[PDB]
This record gives sequence, structure tokens and C-alpha cells, in this order.
Amino acid sequence: ALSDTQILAALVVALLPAFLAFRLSTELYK
Amino acid sequence: LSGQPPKFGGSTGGLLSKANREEKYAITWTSASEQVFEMPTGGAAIMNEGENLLYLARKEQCLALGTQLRTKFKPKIQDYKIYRVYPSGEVQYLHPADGVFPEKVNEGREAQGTKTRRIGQNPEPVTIKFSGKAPYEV
Amino acid sequence: SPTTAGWSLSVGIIMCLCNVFAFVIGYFAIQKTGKGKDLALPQLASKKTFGLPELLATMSFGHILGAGMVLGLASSGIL
Amino acid sequence: NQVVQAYNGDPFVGHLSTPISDSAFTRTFIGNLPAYRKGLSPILRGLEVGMAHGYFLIGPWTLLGPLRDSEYQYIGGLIGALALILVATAALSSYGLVTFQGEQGSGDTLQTADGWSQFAAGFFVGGMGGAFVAYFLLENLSVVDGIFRGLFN
Amino acid sequence: TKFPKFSQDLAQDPTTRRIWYGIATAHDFETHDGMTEENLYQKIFASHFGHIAIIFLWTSGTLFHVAWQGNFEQWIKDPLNIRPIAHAIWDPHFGEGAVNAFTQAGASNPVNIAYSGVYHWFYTIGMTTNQELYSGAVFLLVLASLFLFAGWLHLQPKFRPSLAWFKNAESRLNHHLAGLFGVSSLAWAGHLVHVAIPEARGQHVGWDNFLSTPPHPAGLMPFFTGNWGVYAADPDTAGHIFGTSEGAGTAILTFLGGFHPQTESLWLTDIAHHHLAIAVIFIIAGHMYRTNWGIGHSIKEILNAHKGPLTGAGHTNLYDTINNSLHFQLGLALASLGVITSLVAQHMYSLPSYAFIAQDHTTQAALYTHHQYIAGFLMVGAFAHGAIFFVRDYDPVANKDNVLARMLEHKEALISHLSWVSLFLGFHTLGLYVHNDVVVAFGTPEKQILIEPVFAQWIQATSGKALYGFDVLLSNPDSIASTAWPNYGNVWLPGWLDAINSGTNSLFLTIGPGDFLVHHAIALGLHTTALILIKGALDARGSKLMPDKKDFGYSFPCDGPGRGGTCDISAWDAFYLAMFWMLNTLGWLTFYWHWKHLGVWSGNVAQFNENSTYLMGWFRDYLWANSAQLINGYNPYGVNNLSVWAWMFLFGHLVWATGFMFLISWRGYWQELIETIVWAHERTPLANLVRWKDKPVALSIVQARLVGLAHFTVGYVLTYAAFLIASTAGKFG
Amino acid sequence: MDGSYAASYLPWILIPMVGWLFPAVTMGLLFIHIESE
Amino acid sequence: SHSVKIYDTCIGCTQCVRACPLDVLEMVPWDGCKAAQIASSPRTEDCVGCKRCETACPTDFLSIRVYLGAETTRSMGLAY
Ligand code: CLA
Ligand code: CLA
Ligand code: CLA
Ligand SMILES: CC1=C(/C=C/C(C)=C/C=C/C(C)=C/C=C/C=C(C)/C=C/C=C(C)/C=C/C2=C(C)CCCC2(C)C)C(C)(C)CCC1
Ligand SMILES: CC1=C(/C=C/C(C)=C/C=C/C(C)=C/C=C/C=C(C)/C=C/C=C(C)/C=C/C2=C(C)CCCC2(C)C)C(C)(C)CCC1
Ligand SMILES: CC1=C(C/C=C(\C)CCC[C@H](C)CCC[C@H](C)CCCC(C)C)C(=O)c2ccccc2C1=O
Ligand code: SF4
Ligand code: SF4
Ligand SMILES: [Ca+2]
Repeated sequence: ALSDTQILAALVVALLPAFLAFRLSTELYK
Repeated sequence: LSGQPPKFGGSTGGLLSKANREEKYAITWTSASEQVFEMPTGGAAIMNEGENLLYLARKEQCLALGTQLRTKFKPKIQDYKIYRVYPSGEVQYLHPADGVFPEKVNEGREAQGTKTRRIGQNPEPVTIKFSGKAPYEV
Repeated sequence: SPTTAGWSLSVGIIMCLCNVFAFVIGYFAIQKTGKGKDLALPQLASKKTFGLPELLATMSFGHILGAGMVLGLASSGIL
Repeated sequence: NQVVQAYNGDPFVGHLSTPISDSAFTRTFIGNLPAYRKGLSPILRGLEVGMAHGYFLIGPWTLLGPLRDSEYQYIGGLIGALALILVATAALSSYGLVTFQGEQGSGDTLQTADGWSQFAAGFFVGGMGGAFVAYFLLENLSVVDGIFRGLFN
Repeated sequence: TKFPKFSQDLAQDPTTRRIWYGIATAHDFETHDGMTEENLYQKIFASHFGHIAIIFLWTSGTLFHVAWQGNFEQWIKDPLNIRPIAHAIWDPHFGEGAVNAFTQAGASNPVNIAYSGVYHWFYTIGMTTNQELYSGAVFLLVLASLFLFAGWLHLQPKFRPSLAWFKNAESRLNHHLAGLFGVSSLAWAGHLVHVAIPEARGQHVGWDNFLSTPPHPAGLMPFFTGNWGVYAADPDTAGHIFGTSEGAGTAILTFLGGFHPQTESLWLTDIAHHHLAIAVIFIIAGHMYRTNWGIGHSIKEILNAHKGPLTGAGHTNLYDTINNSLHFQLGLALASLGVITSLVAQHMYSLPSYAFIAQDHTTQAALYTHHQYIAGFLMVGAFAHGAIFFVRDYDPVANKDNVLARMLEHKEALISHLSWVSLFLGFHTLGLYVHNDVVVAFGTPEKQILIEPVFAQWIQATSGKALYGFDVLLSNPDSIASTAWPNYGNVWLPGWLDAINSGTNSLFLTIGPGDFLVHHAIALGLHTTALILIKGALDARGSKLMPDKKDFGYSFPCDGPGRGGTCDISAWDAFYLAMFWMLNTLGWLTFYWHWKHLGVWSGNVAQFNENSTYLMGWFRDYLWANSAQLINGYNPYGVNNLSVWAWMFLFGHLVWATGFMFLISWRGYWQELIETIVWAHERTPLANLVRWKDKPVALSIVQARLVGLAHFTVGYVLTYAAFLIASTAGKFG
Repeated sequence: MDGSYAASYLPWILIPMVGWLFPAVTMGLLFIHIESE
Repeated sequence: SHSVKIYDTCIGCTQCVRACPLDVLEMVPWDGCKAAQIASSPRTEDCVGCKRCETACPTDFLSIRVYLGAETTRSMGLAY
């Protein structure tokens, strides 16, 4: 099986592609 | 209020909401040479060639700036004028109110704030009781 | 107690090779190679642009890199 | 490539144009909160501010309160939240009575006596409504759990 | 007014057309305002970075949902018995019946069975625990983060590349052939020999014992000394069991050339040796083009030196034609990618390389159909961008008398010959099918035109299938090809002949008279789709109906009712029609593949071999017989696990018929209908309050051609995915 | 919809958000955006 | 607005200027044909794009072309 906190760790790690995707898409919008 | 502003990068020390609700103060000085001075708001700026216009929020900051313009520069900048500008728009003219700096006797000023006695002949508070005054101003 | 090798021709071969790589890194990296003490036969080193400083620096870094390679590869086993 | 300029091109105001204070996202987000959004009447921005805080204030006493270990767990939280929204609206209206007595212009519709009174009214309605709707979700928590999982569908 | 900020001409119309056309034009970067070639290329580059991050986040999500909600721990115990769980169903709409029906493959929650085959791929490449998949998912999150940061970085003015960087074909070819196609293939051979082959033979090679455990008992010194035979010392014995050590062998690179007798797939050592050979060839092929140093080739010299008498200018000024045109480059990329996606589909079913994926039938069907549909889409897009190149980027002055100018100089001849071959082949495939159908219906099936496909049977005999009685090249063991007399280097041949002649695997299926007619139907579909696509590509610059179509562009609606009527004259409309023909052809070939393999998997191949020669055989033994398990996915009695597939079946029919609405009814009817509705809104009480900012208009002509095409495609794919996935999972697990 | 796997409350909160908050917020922001100025 | 362009091949036959519903076109004097007139498109911001002017043109290929472009209220024919 898999741990409870590994899922939340994956979520807080994937918060970094969220920020970088937001900033890349904003910079493409220019 | 003519003059390009100094090349300053901005700071958190500076003009609060007091500047656009009541008076703020402008110091205007002219220098031939470009150099670096310490703003009393904190930091360092660039004196432009020719006229400068620095907006500050207190009169003490403007006079502290003018003081360091006088004493910290070998080509002393003494043609500095300090204004008091209001958000309504009118501009007052404050520090060199006469032609010459206050240390020098202009011979056309009026002696106000001068008492005709020393402190020993100051009246005493028991004589002026319930008079609405205080022992200096009698 | 990590594993190690005492001494052989393999220890001598690898540290000379790491000294060669340190020569390459030093020549491509050091800003002031010719400045320092004067040197005998400077054409042999890098054609009068290399000093007694960078002799000891580059091959000293070679000895550091080779200590790293020898101890790491002997601890991992394959040396 | 400097990212910290002076605020709004003015180098003598006491503010820097940092990536948090004066970014594009901050301008579009802080400038679109109800306290700063353009064109809204004060009643609707006060209402939207109020609900965001009534829904918030339910939780702290609900989970951490003198009644958190009894059967009236959510009623104590709701009572505490109504107490806090009552004193919040009393403070808001007192601030309106105090600050906006000398006559001022209408550049911003919120910074005036009628505007702040509308803001306080909207804050009260929204705050008590948000407090009661968070109480209603918390009191009927079995129902919300069952409908989000599909126990009744 | 502000939304399509890339085009000021769309920020002016007060209609909903600006919303629709802003969404559509948003990626056509060549038509945006203030666009130079340099800004074009840099915006394209960062869009590529964003798309790489999309791919990495998608595979990160697949890994994370196999790890979190999937039974990967349980599935690698007995992959034959347990169905692989894709992810978990969580919607609040499920009744008790659906929750009990969708609880499957040994779970408590309702789950979705994975038909993508990622479980078999992860099991083959050595992943054997949920923590390995979680580490892979977090690593791919970080890699996607890296590529998002790279795209944002290359939009910064300091790091924006120049136009000479993007127009550097030789250096890009060097670094892609060597560093991307060769170094990545070498790295995959490294993973295979270090992690996948040892963990297929039993031992754990994680990141901890990665350096401590060599893949071979012999070190790398045999690799350097040239004595390379020790890496093929003892291959995997034919009684080897995957995932554990029984007759392992400890040979990292062998070339048995057959199938693993237990997983039914190829040997992982054979895969590793393959990737080593491919990496060596691709690395030396990346040292072909000139760069900062002296050696190499210049592509302009290679192209301009190929001039013959029968073409004249040959390939002169093709380097600048390909380099300056992005639609030519995109057409070539999509054509090659469509060809190799077809190749992926045709080889992954006959030569499977994943553990127990040739014994899980639904995932093999899904993978084949998926890649053939992607291949059809990419080929149609290749021809679409050929047409867009001929409209936009084609210069008939620089391309004077070369191969492109001579393509356009005789387009009527080859369009008429594609017309002839498609008409010929279609007339006689439908003629033979209708003849077989009519004479079977008249009670006399012995009167059918049954043609032995002798050429493909002979091809199979040349590859070693000795069933048909030919003894030609590999079916004749005395021949020069089978012995390979100078060296006898056929190490693969005993394993290959043992694998091709076994009736179990899909490798070189038995081909009979029912396969002849469907191959000719497939050829008809390919030829007619190619006819429409090249009739849009070559007539993109204008026919006699409209000698200027380059000035109206690619996707103008029509040219009026004058000149006889000019409804679908744009090259975009030839894209449209060939999209229909592509969907038809892929339907034909996936229907054929599906029915052939339903015969093969069930063992009752006689059903296809006698019933596929006429059309009601296709209709009652395939469409009607195999949808019995589908439409009963929910009946008034209850619900089983094929209920979402029955619902998707009906859903796809509904989307398809809505596509019919957009394709048949046209804009005038709808515009006057919307005018009546607009009157209704503006003249009613209590709804006069709400007013539109953008005036409602009907969808444009080309826009609704596109919308009907999208509906046709989406409903067509959803119906067939539901049918193909529920028909195999109806009868095979 | 019971959840046997780890963090079963996480789909419980993320299916409403991706089903409603993401569409309502995204269409609200896009409706303000495409109709601005 | 759509742009209506008239080329040299005009024979001054007036067919386009009376086939036009919105009367965008008009005939101006010219010296390049027997009819001594060529169509012009002065009020071409009123062109809806119906292409009845192209339909009525007898010269082959076409002496008048309509090039559909930036839509407006006038060029989309919206009564609302
Ligand atoms: C007998 C008259 C009377 C009564 C019935 C109330 C009734 C109320 N007022 Mg009050 N008000 C009054 C006179 C009165 N007012 C006077 C004379 C003033 C002028 C200073 C105010 C100024 C005032 C403010 C500024 C606000 C209220 C509001 C309220 C409501 C609840 C809070 C409260 O004051 O507790 C009940 C109070 C009493 C039973 C005693 C009333 C007498 C004192 C002077 C009230 C003073 C209120 C105080 C400044 C702040 C509220 C305290 C409270 C939160 C505990 C309630 C409807 C608040 C509200 O919710 O409005 C939306 C609000 O914001 N009132
Ligand atoms: C060695 C150095 C190197 C490397 C590794 C790359 C790598 C890449 N470049 Mg780059 N580039 C290089 C140097 C390099 N480049 C140089 C020097 C130039 C300047 C002249 C450029 C200029 C250039 C531009 C202008 C562009 C690229 C692009 C890209 C990407 C294209 C590959 C891709 O997305 O699909 C990955 C493809 C593969 C890994 C191989 C292709 C697949 C083949 C056909 C095998 C099929 C798979 C196989 C059958 C089985 C796989 C199945 C399995 C997954 C289950 C990729 C990240 C593009 C990009 O994405 O930008 C971000 C882009 O637009 N590069
Ligand atoms: C993809 C997302 C998705 C999700 C998660 C849902 C989920 C739901 N649907 Mg829905 N549905 C959807 C898409 C979705 N649907 C679509 C696309 C369709 C159109 C075909 C429908 C059609 C459909 C219908 C027609 C009906 C459902 C209903 C239901 C609900 C059944 C239980 C119930 O009574 O809920 C009750 C309702 C809710 C839980 C909504 C949330 C409201 C409460 C008050 C929470 C709000 C809290 C507070 C006020 C605000 C908090 C703010 C926050 C920031 C903290 C369930 C919650 C049924 C229903 O009862 O709907 C009301 C039903 O009748 N759905
Ligand atoms: C996102 C975000 C954020 C935030 C955070 C949060 C977490 C928020 C919160 C939120 C909230 C906090 C929300 C809330 C909501 C609410 C609601 C939605 C309410 C409603 C209400 C109602 C329902 C009411 C009504 C009523 C009633 C019921 C009765 C009485 C009266 C009345 C009428 C009023 C930040 C800043 C970080 C930034 C980033 C992003
Ligand atoms: C870009 C472009 C274009 C193009 C596109 C297209 C058209 C595509 C298609 C193409 C294609 C898609 C092609 C295909 C190819 C084919 C081939 C290439 C084949 C051949 C093969 C081979 C040669 C093989 C052989 C063999 C066999 C069979 C067996 C074994 C042995 C061997 C290997 C020898 C155009 C022109 C429009 C226009 C301009 C742009
Ligand atoms: C129905 C129909 C309409 C009417 C369509 C209209 C008025 C717009 C249809 C969209 C409505 C509003 C429903 C939209 C819902 C869809 C899910 C689209 C969502 C929006 C996208 C961005 C995904 C046409 O205008 C038309 C024009 C030319 C040929 C055929 C037709 C045609 O068939
Ligand atoms: S029916 Fe439509 S597409 Fe055909 S000519 Fe008329 S306007 Fe053009
Ligand atoms: S219809 Fe054509 S030929 Fe006649 S006047 Fe008009 S443009 Fe000239
Ligand atoms: Ca208590």
C-alpha cells in the first residue's frame, strides 16, 4: 500500500509545477 | 517647483499619507557636479546636473538634507530653497525666508521672541493665578 | 571499515590520469596561469604562460581528485 | 532585469514595487477583492466581505471551545461567532460614525458616511448569514457527508 | 474587445464570433499582430516547453494513480488472474447497484480497470512496488517543473534565442540524432541491463545497490578488451519464470530472436541488445552534419547536388524552402510520426515486448486501436500542413523547376490517377462484397469470389511461416537466406522460426480469403483519403473554379454561389472530407483487427474465415453478435461492470448524430432562427433586464464544419472505444 | 463511495472543487476576461 | 469591413453595381475600355460580403473581388 502523508507530499510537490506553469503561461501571454 | 528629481531607486522611508492629506516639503538645490548624497529617508541618491527637486515629509528632513549639502560637499551647495507644498496646490517658501541664511545678520529682520529681561526677572506663577497665561508670556 | 586497495600499478595509473584531467581543468580554468614565480622550461608547461604556482596547484588538485577517485572506487569495490 | 522599482514610478513615496506588493497578480487579485473591486455599491462588497468572515469564525470555537466535548458542539461555536460578528459590526458602525463626520468627496464610494454605513450593513448581513450557513453545514454534517459520498443517491 | 488580444480585427466585431475565433486563432502564431519571425520562433519554443510539461504531468498522473489507487502490489503476484485497476471512481451519483457492480479486481472502492497497459509496461521495466511508482511520479513532477521553468526562462529577453539559432538545422540534427535518439536509446539499454533484466531474473537493483551490484559477473573489462561473447554466455533458458530466479542465465545481451515462453513477449536481453545497436547506429548518424568544427556535411550541398535530367533543377533551393517554412517542417514531422505510430501499432500486437500483455487481450486491443487512430490523425495533419505550406510559405520563384514546382506542374495527372485507382479498387471491393453477399443470401455460398491472398501468404513464407507450403527463403532451410552460408550468423533464426510457426501468438497471423478483401478495402480507404488530402494540398493555390485561393487563405468558407456554386472549395474543406475518410478507414481496419483477433483469441477462427467474406457476416457475426454483452450493461434487472461502457456507447451515438446536425443543416436556417429568438428575448418582460454584450449570431460556415467534424470524431471514437473495450472485456476477463 | 486507499477524504474534497469550484471560478474569470473593456 | 477590389479587366458592363444590394459600388469614368467606365467601391464599409457583385461579373476570371475580413455591425447585417 501507500502512505497517507506521501499523497500530501506529492500534492505539495506538485504545487511547484502549478506555480511554474502559471508563470510560464503568464509569460507566454506577453 | 522646477527641477528633475534625483535618480533614487525608491524606499519605504519617505512620504506617507500625510503628504497628500496635509503639507509635504520640497527642497530645491542646484549643483554643477553629479555626485552622491545620503537621503535622510535612508539610502543614497544621485544629484542631477543642475536643478534638483526632492519631496520630503518633514521640515527637519529637508533641513537635514540642506545641512549635509552645506557641510559634506567641498563645492558647497548653498543655493538650496525649501518649500512647503500643500495638496490643495499652493507653495510656501520657508527656509531662506530672507535673502541670507539665518546665522548672518540681514539687518532688515525684526526681533521677535525677544524678552526685555533675563530669566531672573521672569514673573512668578503666584502673581498670574487663574489668568489664562503662563509665567513666560506675561 | 570501507574496503580499500593497498597499492598496485592500478593505483598509480588512475592517479596519473586524474592528474592529467586536473592539468586540463587547470589550463582551462585558472585565470592567472603565468603569474607567480619564474619557471624552468616554461615552453614545456604551456608555452611561457604557466608558473610554479600552477604546477603545484594543478597537480595538487590532481592528488586531491585522485584521493577521491582511489578511495571512492576502492570503497565501491571496482579498482 | 530589476524587479523592485519604486511604487507607481514615484521614487519618494514610502513604498517599493516588490513582486508581492505591486505585481500583476497582486494588482489583479488585491484590486479585485470586494474592498477594492471597481463599480460595486458598498452594500454588495460589505456583504461579500461579511460572508467570508462569518463562515470563518464558526470553526475556532466549534473545534476548540468550552462546548467542543459536549452534544452542543456547533451551537457554542455559532454563539461565539454571532458574538464576534455583533461586536465587529458595532466597531464598524462606530468607525463610520467617527471617521466620516467631516464632509469629504466621492472619489471612492466606500470612504464616506453613507458608503461606510452601507458597508457595515452588508457586513452584518453577510457575517451572520455566513456564520449561520457554516453552522447549518456543521450541524447537518451527516447529510453533507452522505450526499458527497452517495449514501442517498 | 480585449479577449483576442493577438488579433485586433477580432477585437472589434460585437458578436460571439470573436469568442469562437479567438479560441480557434489563438495558436496560429503566424497571424497574430506584431509578429516577426523571431518572436514567432521564441513563442513556439516556449509553447513546446509547456507541452513537454503537459506530457510529463500526464504520465506523472498515470504513475500516481497506479501507485495510490491501483492494485500494483497485488497484480504482480498473478498478472494473469487479477485485472489492473486504473484509478478509483468517486462520483456522488452512484446508486447501490453501481457501487457493487464497479467494485472489481479485488478492491473495496469502486474502481476502473486499466486498459492502457501501463501495468504491464511498469512490470516489464522493473518496477515492483508502490514506492517505486511514487518516486517516479514525484520525479516526473520535478521534471515537468524543470521544463516549465525552462520555457519561462527562454521567454526572458536575455535567454531568448536568436533566429540563427532556430534556423540551425545541422546542429539540431546532430544533437537529436546523436544526443536525443542515440544517447537516450543508450541510456534505456543501460536501464534494461542494470535494472529491468536483473529484476526480471529476480534480484533487486534499486538506487542503493545500483553501484554495488554489476549487471554481469564479468566487469566492463571484457567490454573494453573486445571479448564481447561473455555478455551472451548463457541466455535465459526456455523454462525461465519472470520476476524470480529459475534458469536465469546472467547474460545481459543476447539475440535469441523469439518469444519468452512464459510471458509470451520478447526477451528483455534481446530488447537491451536492440537498444544498444540502435544507440550505436544513431550516435554515428549524429556525426554527419557540419557544425562549428570542419568535418561533416552541409545539407545545402547534399540537396543542391541532386539534379537529374528527368527533373531538371532537382532539389535546388530546397534547403531554404524547408528551413524557412514551419508548416513544411511540421508536415514532415507529422508524416514521419504518423508512419511510425502506425508502425508502433502494427508491431506491438505481433511482437509484444511487455510481460503478459499478449495474454491480456483488452489492453492489446486498446493499444492497437489507440495508436492506429493517432497515426491516422497525424497523417491527415501532415497533409493538412502540406496544404498550409502550399498556401502560405510556398514561393514558386525560389522553387523554380525543382521537385515541388514539378509536383504542382502535373497535379492533374496524379490526382486523376488517384481518382482512377480509388474508383477501380472501390468498385471492385464493393462489387465482390455485394456479390458474395447476394450469392450467400441466395442460399449458395459456394458461388462466392474467394481469392487467396497469395502475395501476403508468400511474404509470410519468406519470413518462415511454413504453413502454406511454399519453401522459398526461410521456409526452405536449404536456401541461401536460411543458412546464411558465408557466416551462418542466424542466431535469431531458430527462435524466430519457433515463434512464427506457433499458432498461439499474433506474430504473422494466418491470412485467408477474408483478409484479401479487407486489405483491399483498407487500400481503398488509404487511397481515397490520400486523394482528398493531396487534392487539398495541390489545389490549395487554386483550380479553374477559383484561380486565387492563396489570397483568401487556408480556411475561408466559400466563394459565393457564383461560378456555379463554390461551397467546399478551400483546402481546409479537403481536410474536412479526408477527416471523414480517415475515420472510416481506421474504422475498417480496427473492425478487421478486432474481429480477426476475436477469432484468434477464442480459438474459433472459422467464424472469421468463413463469415468475413460477405457484409452480413460482418454485420451479424461482428456488430450484432459482439454487442450483446455491451447493451446489456444495464438492463431493468440490474447493472454489471460494463455499464459505463454501454452508457459511453449511447453517448457516442448521440455525439455522432449531433455532428450530423452541424454537417447537414447550414448557417442560414440557424441565423434566422436566432433572429427570432433574439426578438423573443428583447420583447419579453423581466428578461429585458438581461442584455448580451456580444450579439448572438449563428456559428460560421467553416466553424460549424469544424464543430460537426469534432462531434463526428468524438462520438465515433467514444462509440468504438466503448464497443471494443466492452466486447473483449465481455468475453476475456 | 468508501475509500480503502490512503487519504480517502482527499477525493471527497477534490471532486467538488474540480467539479464545481474549478469550473465556476474558471468560467467566471474567463467571463470577466473575454468581456472586459 | 470587407474590401472590394476592381481590377483592370473590367469592361464597364455595370452588372456589378446594380447586382449589389447595399449599393457599395458605383461607376466612375475610365479610359481603359470601350464602355469608358470602371466600377469603384467607395462605400465599402457597407459591404456585407454577399458576393452578388462577383456573381454578376462576366469577365473571366473576375474583374471584381470581395475579400472577407474584419466583421462589424454594418458588415454582418445584424438588425440587433
Ligand atoms: C433604546 C435604543 C436602542 C436600542 C434598542 C438599540 C439596539 C441595537 N443597536 Mg443601537 N444605538 C442606540 C440606541 C439603541 N440601539 C444609540 C442611542 C446609539 C448611538 C450611540 C446606538 C448606536 C449603535 C451602533 C453604532 C450600533 C448599534 C447596533 C445595535 C443592535 C445590537 C447591538 C447593541 O447595541 O446591543 C443592544 C443595546 C442595548 C439594548 C442598549 C442600547 C443603548 C446603547 C447606547 C447602545 C450603544 C451601542 C454600542 C455603541 C455598540 C453596541 C454594543 C453591543 C455590540 C454589545 C441593536 C438593534 C449595532 C448593530 O448591529 O447595528 C447594525 C451597531 O452597529 N447601535
Ligand atoms: C543532445 C542534446 C539535445 C537534446 C537531448 C534535445 C532534446 C530536445 N529538444 Mg533540442 N536542441 C538541441 C539539443 C538537444 N535537444 C540543439 C543543440 C538545438 C539547437 C540547434 C536544439 C533545438 C531545439 C528546438 C528548437 C526544439 C528542440 C526540442 C527538443 C525536444 C524534442 C524531443 C521531444 O520533445 O520529444 C522526445 C523525443 C524522444 C525522446 C525521441 C523521439 C521518439 C523516437 C521516435 C522513438 C520512439 C519511442 C520508442 C518507439 C518507444 C518509446 C515508448 C515508451 C515511452 C513507452 C527535446 C526535449 C523542441 C522542444 O520540445 O522544445 C522544448 C524544440 O522546439 N530542441
Ligand atoms: C463533475 C462534478 C459533479 C459533482 C461533484 C456533482 C455532485 C452532485 N450532483 Mg451533479 N451534475 C453535474 C456534475 C457534478 N455533480 C453535471 C455536469 C450535471 C449535468 C448533467 C449534473 C446533474 C445533476 C442533477 C440534475 C442533480 C445532481 C445532484 C448532485 C448531488 C447529489 C447529492 C445532493 O443532494 O447534493 C446536494 C447539493 C450540493 C452538495 C451542492 C453544494 C451546495 C452546498 C450548500 C455546499 C455549499 C457550502 C457553502 C454554502 C459554500 C461553501 C464555500 C466554500 C468556499 C467553503 C451531488 C453533490 C443532485 C442534487 O441534489 O443537486 C442539488 C441532482 O438533482 N447533479
Ligand atoms: C483562495 C485563495 C486564498 C484564500 C483562502 C481561503 C481558504 C479562502 C476562504 C474562503 C472562504 C472563507 C469562503 C467562504 C464562503 C462563504 C460562503 C459561500 C457563505 C455563504 C453565505 C450564505 C449562504 C449566507 C446567506 C444567508 C443565509 C443562509 C441566511 C441568513 C442571511 C443570509 C441571506 C446572508 C488566498 C487568500 C490564500 C490567496 C490564494 C487563493
Ligand atoms: C511535408 C509536406 C508534404 C508531405 C507530406 C506527405 C505527402 C507525406 C506522405 C508521405 C509518406 C507517408 C510516405 C511514406 C513512405 C513510404 C516509404 C518510405 C516506404 C518504403 C519502405 C521501405 C523502403 C521498406 C522496404 C523494406 C521492406 C518492405 C521489407 C524489408 C526490407 C525493406 C526494409 C527494404 C507535402 C508534399 C504534401 C507538401 C509539402 C509539405
Ligand atoms: C445548431 C447549429 C447552430 C446553432 C448553434 C449555436 C447558436 C451555438 C451552439 C452553442 C450552444 C450555445 C451550446 C454550447 C454548448 C457546447 C458544450 C459548447 C461549449 C462551448 C465550447 C467552448 C466548448 C449554428 O449556428 C450552425 C451554423 C452553421 C451550420 C450549422 C449550425 C448548427 O447546426
Ligand atoms: S451555400 Fe454557403 S458555402 Fe455554399 S456557396 Fe452558399 S454561402 Fe458559400
Ligand atoms: S460586373 Fe465586372 S465587368 Fe461589369 S462593371 Fe462590374 S467589375 Fe466591371
Ligand atoms: Ca468542556
